[PDB]
Amino acid sequence: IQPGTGYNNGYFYSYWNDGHGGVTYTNGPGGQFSVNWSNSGHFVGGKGWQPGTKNKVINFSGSYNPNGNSYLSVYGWSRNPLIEYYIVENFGTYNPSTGATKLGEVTSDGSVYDIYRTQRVNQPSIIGTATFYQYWSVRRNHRSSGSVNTANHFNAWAQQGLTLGTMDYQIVAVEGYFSSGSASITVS
Ligand SMILES: O[C@@H]1[C@@H](O)[C@H](O[C@@H]2CO[C@@H](O[C@@H]3CO[C@@H](O)[C@H](O)[C@H]3O)[C@H](O)[C@H]2O)OC[C@H]1O
Repeated sequence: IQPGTGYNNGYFYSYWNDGHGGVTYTNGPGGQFSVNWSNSGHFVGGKGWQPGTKNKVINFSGSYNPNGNSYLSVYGWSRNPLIEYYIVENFGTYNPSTGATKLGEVTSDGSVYDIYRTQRVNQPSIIGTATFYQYWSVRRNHRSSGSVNTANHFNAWAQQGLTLGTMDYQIVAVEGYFSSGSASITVS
């Protein structure tokens, strides 16, 4: 399937890419999706909710085997203000917080997370080309299955001045940046 959003087997999904090639996104039954990629471009895909909420407890399980630059995250957006956010549970060779401004720490679901804010300028977004902040929680202890109590992150962020607008979609996402890998993830 081509990039798009919609509902599949009861779950919202979003699949986006930069058009390069080298990535196959597949919707499985229930909350399952797979991503297989090799010599990809930049892409983000996964399943979840539209809209997300600020208290959702998100469960994910399966396999995540990146070869290079990739993230596995609870991923979503707010509007008014436009914010792209991540709770990064695992990643490949590149830490997305590299060179980023650290805004605190939070402990949640069995690990410490480091909190960051970054800036995107004239980049793709859920409202088209836009300039926006990104908020990050990066898990210290990598894992490919677990539960994320999102409120712990949103609250810690807010305490540190990283506040959100109205919630748009909220998914468990596999993101890749010009790399290879595989993932098979079930969301609930
Ligand atoms: O049809 C439009 C969609 O194409 C559009 O999709 C979003 C475009 O921006 C994506 O965000 C990037 C994902 O990768 C990150 O590293 C970057 O920081 C982001 O720029 C987002 O994932 C897509 O959902 O949404 C609007 C539609 O009109």
